[PDB]
Amino acid sequence: VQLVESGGGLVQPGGSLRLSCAASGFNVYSSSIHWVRQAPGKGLEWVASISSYYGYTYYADSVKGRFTISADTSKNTAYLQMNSLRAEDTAVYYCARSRQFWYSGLDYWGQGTLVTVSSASTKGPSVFPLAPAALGCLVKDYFPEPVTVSWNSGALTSGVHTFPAVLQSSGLYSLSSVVTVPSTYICNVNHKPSNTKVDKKVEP
Amino acid sequence: AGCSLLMALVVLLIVAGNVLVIAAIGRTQRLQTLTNLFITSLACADLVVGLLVVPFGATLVCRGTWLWGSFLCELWTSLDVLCVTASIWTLCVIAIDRYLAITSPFRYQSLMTRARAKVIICTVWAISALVSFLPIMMHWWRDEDPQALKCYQDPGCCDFVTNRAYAIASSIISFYIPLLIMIFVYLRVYREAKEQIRKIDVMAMREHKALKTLGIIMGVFTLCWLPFFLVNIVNVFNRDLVPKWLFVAFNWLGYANSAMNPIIYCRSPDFRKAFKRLLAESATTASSSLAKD
Amino acid sequence: TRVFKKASPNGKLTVYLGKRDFVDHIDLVDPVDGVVLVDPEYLKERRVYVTLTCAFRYGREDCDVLGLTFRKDLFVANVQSFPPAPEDKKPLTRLQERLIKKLGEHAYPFTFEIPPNLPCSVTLQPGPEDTGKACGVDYEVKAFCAENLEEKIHKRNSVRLVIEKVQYAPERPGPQPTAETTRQFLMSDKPLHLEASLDKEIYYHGEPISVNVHVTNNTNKTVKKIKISVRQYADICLFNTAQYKCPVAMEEADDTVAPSSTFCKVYTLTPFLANNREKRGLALDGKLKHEDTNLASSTLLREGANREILGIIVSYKVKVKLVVSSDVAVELPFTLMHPKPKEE
Amino acid sequence: SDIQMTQSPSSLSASVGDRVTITCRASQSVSSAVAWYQQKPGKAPKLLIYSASSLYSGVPSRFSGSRSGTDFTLTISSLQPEDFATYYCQQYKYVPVTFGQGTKVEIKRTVAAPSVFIFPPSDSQLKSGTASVVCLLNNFYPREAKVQWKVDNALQSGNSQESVTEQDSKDSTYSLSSTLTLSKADYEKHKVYACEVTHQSPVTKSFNRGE
Ligand SMILES: COc1ccc(C[C@@H](C)NC[C@H](O)c2ccc(O)c(NC=O)c2)cc1
Repeated sequence: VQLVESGGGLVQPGGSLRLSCAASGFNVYSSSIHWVRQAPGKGLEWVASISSYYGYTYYADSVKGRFTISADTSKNTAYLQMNSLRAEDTAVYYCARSRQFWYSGLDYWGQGTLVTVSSASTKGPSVFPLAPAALGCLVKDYFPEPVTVSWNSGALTSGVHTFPAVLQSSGLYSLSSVVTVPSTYICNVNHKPSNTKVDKKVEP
Repeated sequence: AGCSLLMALVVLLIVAGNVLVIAAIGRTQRLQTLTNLFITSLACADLVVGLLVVPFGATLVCRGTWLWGSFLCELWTSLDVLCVTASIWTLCVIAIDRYLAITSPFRYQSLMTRARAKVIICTVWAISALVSFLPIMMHWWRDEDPQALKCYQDPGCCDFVTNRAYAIASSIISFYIPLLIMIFVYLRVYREAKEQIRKIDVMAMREHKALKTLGIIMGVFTLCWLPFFLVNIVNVFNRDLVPKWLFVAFNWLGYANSAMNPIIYCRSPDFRKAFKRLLAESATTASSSLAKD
Repeated sequence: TRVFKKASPNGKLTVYLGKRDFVDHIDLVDPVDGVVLVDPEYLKERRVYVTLTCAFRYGREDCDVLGLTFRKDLFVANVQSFPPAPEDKKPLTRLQERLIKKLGEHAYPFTFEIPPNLPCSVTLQPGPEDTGKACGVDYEVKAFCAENLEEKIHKRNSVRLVIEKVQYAPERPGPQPTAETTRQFLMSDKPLHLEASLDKEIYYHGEPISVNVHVTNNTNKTVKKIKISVRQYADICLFNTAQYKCPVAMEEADDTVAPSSTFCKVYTLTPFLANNREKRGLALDGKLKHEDTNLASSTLLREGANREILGIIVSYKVKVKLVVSSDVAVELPFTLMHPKPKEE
Repeated sequence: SDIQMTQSPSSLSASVGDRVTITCRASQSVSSAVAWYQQKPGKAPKLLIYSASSLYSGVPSRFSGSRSGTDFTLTISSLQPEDFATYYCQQYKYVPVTFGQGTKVEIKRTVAAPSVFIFPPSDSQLKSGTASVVCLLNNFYPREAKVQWKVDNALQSGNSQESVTEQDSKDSTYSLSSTLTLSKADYEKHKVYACEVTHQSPVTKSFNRGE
């Protein structure tokens, strides 16, 4: 009744990873465990499935070979060993279940585990003010992209529009946080991976 | 008189039938069944006969002496007993398979495996070699009779002479024991087949065809091989009493079984279609939309 | 809704069967209702004949060296599809009536009533090296064209749309399986109680089975291992009643019970096919070639009826046996099948 | 081969208490085995309908599935504020199962003029060596708003990143940011940078490098 996945972290191209998925309320034999990845700003893409009742390991045409799906019956856990990683595999992998008797969609879905795949290493959130009836703060050259921009330590929450991180050709994320005001506007950028808190004052 | 044409006829028959059966079982994946591999060893055993045994045998008969080679005489003889013993045991094995299938079909599925059947024919070839090759290597089959010793000493002479002990041992282990197993297995199959037909009872025609099929495959085997081993039993007791020309005539009648086995044991429609092809459907289940109520 | 319409090789006959799987209620089996769309101009002399034959294939060969057919029709019914016969007229169901409306007068309906106490769609698992049609009971509505029934059924005009008579689990739960076997050794002269039991009798395919093995060994002898085997018994009564056993799940725990001591362990097992595919002769559920075949569903036989029934009748029983320095054994039966799909 | 599922519309606009319809056509003659899922931003997908005609237990009854051969359809009689999410269609009949492209559903409101703005690179960006100009489109609907760059009154079609913000629940309006990154040398070559917005006549705002 509950699927929890883990093991998704930053990995460089050509590395190795082991994504685990623990089940609770249903066994792995009565229901096949499926893995579906959804890239940021893209639709779902089936990765691979495991049918313990039949021992069938299905993989996608483009994903076959590099991926290896398995399932531990004693621990009712599923494993998706990943090798020869590529930049295209950057997506929010989801671990769902399918009724073995018989296949009826994917009833339960996991919360998801963001597994980013890029050669760029960790970097700091380089902030740059933006002023001319509105001000903004542009964060650039940072990976991954959990950045959270707050105006005046979250005091100015009106008119704020935090845009989503966009992947650049170099592999580093960037996003802009803009607030609207006709007419002293601190901008706090917090990056957890690098443990940095850049504070800048945006002015003309 | 000429022996080339009379011998060539049977030679072309065996080689042609066996090559056709082997090609049909190999090229066609549908024919590569479990019961077919048993006939593949029979056809393989019958092919070696028409290729090495029949040609050398025909020459020795009409020429009057064996001039191919001294050691080749024993080698050809040992290979002859090997193929015959293998062919007889193969006919008995497939008969047991049909019995295990007709009587206990559900047990036959798990008992008779493709890998197991391969081991069965391997053991058949093993026991046949132990009865044919092993005595030849040790010359246990060579008789101590004066005429027998003279023939063995003479490289040209290659007549098949065996002692009472080996002659009986070979006759009981090669033909009679499989014969008793074959006739008994087929009798039980015929009885069980009638019971199945009675329980089920186009229906009577197929039953008569199956009953007739069983009879022809058993009569051809008996009429061909029984005379050879029948006169051999008397030859063992009295070698000089029995004639040599008759022993050869009955031996050729036994080879006729291996010659007719390809066309007699592959009369099924699956094999006939493959033969016609060498000598030359199910529509997928779709679906339609029904107007909702 | 949708209707499965398999056509003949020539294409003249197309049988519109609303469903390829028919629920099997032991009280009243559902009817195999459909309509056959044929061209009135074609086969002006012949008559379209449909037959629902429950062919039990005991051999994996359509024909052999002897020529004997290795398939027995346990239940064969022949109804005249076209021209409609007054005696064979049946009340058209909602499915048949809708199909005739869409197809038109060219289509003629046909209905069947599978008698109860018959074998379900079960297929004997053919080994990986096996080559041929899978054995077991299989239902098929062969729609052919012939002036009479005894005439040779040409495959070009036949329509072999194989179906499956599946039996799901009952709405009411069964009684808690309980069985106790006490063995008294001559030398020991003391009882050895084995009060193993199951949590429930109806288990869904792939669902784990919890066997509460409660051993009370008072004899001087001690048990070396505890072996729980989910033995599948196929009661095949085609020609001679025979119970073929096949272990689908074995658990050999190295649990020792000292003398004059009690034991209690809930062993969790799961009958699955991934490991049993190597097993030869195993009875699997009868499904289509496209659909995956799972373990054969337990056939719910009619209470107070004939014990012997032609075809495959699979029955699952966990054999909790304890090996001693002879061995004790007790069989706890349970029904393994899928539940009735909820519809709304 | 792979049976790609073409789902439409790519972006459907609707209002609360309205009827919507999402179509999904299969490349091949897929059977009724076509599920429909609901994917909310951030949260995990949710199986709305299974078998294309049977609603999953625990989902609202407003959802409905109807098959018309190969063009499967998911219809919502009255969509609530919670029903504003992406929809996907997968064909679990043949493996490998292929999901849909997605159909983002957002709140429909009256068309409003876009608030276009331009912000050049601060002195810090110029010193870093990688300067970048940005154009902001605030309070505009629908999201289909095209932006064109003009470094020297010439259309640019390279090294430009576009970011769209999720429809805010306050005003149900979208926000767009187009960032053009250039080198310190090429940046000085161009004098006036302008952003042309085309969204429901086009407006062009320019700002010279030297103030
Ligand atoms: C006297 O003139 C001759 C000369 C040669 C032969 C051929 C013989 C080798 N074929 C033997 C046959 O191939 C065979 C088959 C199976 C057997 O067990 C035995 N052995 C009999 O003791 C023999 C026959 C008669």
